[PDB]
Amino acid sequence: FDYDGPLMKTEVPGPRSRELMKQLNIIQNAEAVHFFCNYEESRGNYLVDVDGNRMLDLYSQISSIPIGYSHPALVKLVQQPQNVSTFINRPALGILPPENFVEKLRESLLSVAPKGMSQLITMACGSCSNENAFKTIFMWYRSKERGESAFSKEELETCMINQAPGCPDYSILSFMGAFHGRTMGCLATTHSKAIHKIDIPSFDWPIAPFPRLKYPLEEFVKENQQEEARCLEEVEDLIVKYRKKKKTVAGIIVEPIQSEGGDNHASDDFFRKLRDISRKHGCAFLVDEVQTGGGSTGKFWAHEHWGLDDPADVMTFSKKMMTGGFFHKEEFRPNAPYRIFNTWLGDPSKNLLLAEVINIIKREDLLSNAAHAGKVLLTGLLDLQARYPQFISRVRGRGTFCSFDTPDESIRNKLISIARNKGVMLGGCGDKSIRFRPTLVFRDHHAHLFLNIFSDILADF
Amino acid sequence: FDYDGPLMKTEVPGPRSRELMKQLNIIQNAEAVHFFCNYEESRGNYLVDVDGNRMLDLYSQISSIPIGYSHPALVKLVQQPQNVSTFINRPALGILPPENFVEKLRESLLSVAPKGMSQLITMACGSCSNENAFKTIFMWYRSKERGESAFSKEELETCMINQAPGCPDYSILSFMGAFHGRTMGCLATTHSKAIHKIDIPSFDWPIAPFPRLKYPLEEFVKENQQEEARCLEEVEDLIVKYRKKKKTVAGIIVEPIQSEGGDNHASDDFFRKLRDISRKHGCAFLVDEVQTGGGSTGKFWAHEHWGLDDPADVMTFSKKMMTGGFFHKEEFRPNAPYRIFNTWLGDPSKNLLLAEVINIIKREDLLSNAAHAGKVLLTGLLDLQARYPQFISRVRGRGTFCSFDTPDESIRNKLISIARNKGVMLGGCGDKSIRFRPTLVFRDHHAHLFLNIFSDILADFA
Ligand SMILES: Cc1ncc(COP(=O)(O)O)c(C/N=C2\CC(C(=O)O)=C[C@H]2C(=O)O)c1O
Ligand code: FES
Repeated sequence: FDYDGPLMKTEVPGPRSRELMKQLNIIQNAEAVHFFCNYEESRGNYLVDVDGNRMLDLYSQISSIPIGYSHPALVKLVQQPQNVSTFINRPALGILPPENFVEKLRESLLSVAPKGMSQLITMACGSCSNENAFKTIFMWYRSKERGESAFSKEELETCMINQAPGCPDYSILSFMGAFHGRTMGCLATTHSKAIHKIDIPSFDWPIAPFPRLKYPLEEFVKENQQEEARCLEEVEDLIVKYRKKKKTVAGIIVEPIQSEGGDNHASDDFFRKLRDISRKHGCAFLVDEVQTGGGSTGKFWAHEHWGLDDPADVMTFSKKMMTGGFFHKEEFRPNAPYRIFNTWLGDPSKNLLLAEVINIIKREDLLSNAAHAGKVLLTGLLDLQARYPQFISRVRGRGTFCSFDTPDESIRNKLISIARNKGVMLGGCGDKSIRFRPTLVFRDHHAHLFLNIFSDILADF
Repeated sequence: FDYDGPLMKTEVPGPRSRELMKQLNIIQNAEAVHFFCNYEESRGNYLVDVDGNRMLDLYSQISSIPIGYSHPALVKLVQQPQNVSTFINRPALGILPPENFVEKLRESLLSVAPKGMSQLITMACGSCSNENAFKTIFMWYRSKERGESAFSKEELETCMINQAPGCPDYSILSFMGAFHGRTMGCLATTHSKAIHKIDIPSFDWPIAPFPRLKYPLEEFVKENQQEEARCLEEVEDLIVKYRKKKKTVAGIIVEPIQSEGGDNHASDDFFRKLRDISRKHGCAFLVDEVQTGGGSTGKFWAHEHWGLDDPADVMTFSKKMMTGGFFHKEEFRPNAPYRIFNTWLGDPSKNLLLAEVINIIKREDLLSNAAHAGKVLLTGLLDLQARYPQFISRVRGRGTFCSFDTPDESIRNKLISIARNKGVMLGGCGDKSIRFRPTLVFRDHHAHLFLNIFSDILADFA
């Protein structure tokens, strides 16, 4: 189930990784590779590289490994002769689903449906989840504006040549700092880093400011309240402005916590008010839980913290859920087939794994565990913040979804590199932030393992 | 390895499928579902449904199953205890690849690299393959324009808010009848059916006509070279037209054989001439082999029939290749990391399957078989086109990648329902066409078996 603690043999990346990285660099730009891994020996919270180093993984493959490496319940799943077909016979799910398709969804995604969302469509990643959510919303908004009336074949002629009115000028509203994926629709709503965006054609869609909170939160209540109201007002202005530009906002997309943009949090009150604005202006409210979903904030979906019976119209997911997809309200159900469609629509082998994952999360009480291990981790980070204010500021988090800021990008990268050499895998976000994305089997004792290591690092820094 | 004939028991969809379909229709529009399947009992070319029916599968999951259902070598893979980790520990490939990642690529995709393309990036589907091919092309074009100089301050600031100059107004040129995927970039180059495009915002990019060939090819040689020539002229006119409208064509995307648009073919000469038009105007030439790739035309990539040493700059693939991705020339390699990137970049579990799949295609010479069994197929249809000219016209194909047209939509659908009830599954492209997408273990006698069944269907048709 897990190892005792990290065990380091070489610097990271070590010689075998550098050689493998050299080989990979022949066929593609491999500059992003951190090191090469031995997934066969990785277990629980621990990632093992090809040089025999064993690191406590607080990054979890960009927050996509739900219950650790080589989990024995998932090993057993694959060993079962009845499951071999799921792995070698991949169906075109939208036309030829396998027999157990509904029953496996009942054991997995449907058992954690968000409140008010009866509909579910599966997708293979977070980008095509969000893209097909955009299209679902565009179709819903046009269906609002046309009744009753069928497809005018002026629309049917124009749409084949990328022309109005068949191809409308609707917009999706998004937030500075957002990250929603990399295909060209998602990218327009992404506003994280210049390197993600530069040289790519885009859409003229409204971009709103995301609240920047001041820490400690308990000393800045009035100012954080004012900041959020400012952002809410600008959101509303943009909807009216782009309505007058004939670029009508059909939906609003937001992350419950902005990840790649620098772990930007906002109050539950902000999101409830934003959901209200979306309803008021007839915009679909699209909540992207690709990164916050799967339980690390202490609830299965992070938007559950908002306390709403009607939290959103559409909610997209991926990563920890193994498969992508989106839940939505019944009124967004497409009237006709083949409008939301592609070859694979996910992968039933991922659903097979996800049903066992969800069963482990529920039986091992891992939502409550994440709330607890996260409080322990955050308490420790606040302690380190008080002891090393020249290095650590803006400690923040919900559940294990935690982060802090360092002085600059150069310092962030040195600390990550040292921590890796001391047996801890960390990830970055934003300009200068260090983020924590532990798997759901991260325990309070793993928090202490990290904090002790980081204490000695900051002492010697 | 295979059954030796269809085995029917009910109409299709049978009772259990209709029940499963009603259940599924509760949580999503299920109007597209044909029937539910028992893949555990499916074998080779035969798809078994939940009502016990066994049909000859000439659609192969929209042309995505490479070597038939439940192949014993793929079965033998999943049962190796060394491979368990591969299925349950999915990495973020761009940052933390597994130890065997490069070698498994050598065993698989790299051993079928097209001519002139040393670079490879993997992706999970055909849509993000083409999307990232587009972005690779846009980055390369801007790199030409800016030379070896850094991003400007104004570019870095305006790209964050969707504005020029950071976000250029480049275009990708595509063809009518093209299908390149459903995400919003892909969709703007797709021109297949109106039901794919309506109510979705798009890009003002150039759309060129694809040549509509008259058949028999024997009889219309000069009409067809004239048709192909004027299409080539409109392509060139659009590039010139969009450069002045400050929407410079950075690349051209085309399928070697259009699929979803109605199985539109064109001569090898046409693609060679289009290849040179692209180069001549400094456009990247992007060849979409998502559907044609994998060997069904008798060569692993369809474009291999063109006989070029420089067939393309970028080539995307998916479906039969299990994983997606794209090959490209070295000069298209991104200068900096994190520009072409996402969490998974495919899936090592698919690479593990593809390596065994590619070994079997070579060891058992399935490319020859596809050219051969495709000939028997196409020969048979031509005979049935002669004996029934009121139903079947324009019998075309390359390898097993064949199609034909019917008078109208209703006869198309009726023939498919009849044929499926008689034990053979066919797909349909366009408004009134019937296509053949057999797996690569489809053989001589599977041709004949379909031919004999469709024969009797033909003799009893109203
Ligand atoms: C809220 C959210 N929405 C959509 C997506 C898109 O999913 P896919 O990656 O499956 O297409 C993601 C994925 N997250 C990252 C991808 C990435 C990169 O540089 O591409 C850096 C990661 C990061 O979180 O910083 C995401 O977190
Ligand atoms: S776009 Fe989601 S897997 Fe290709």
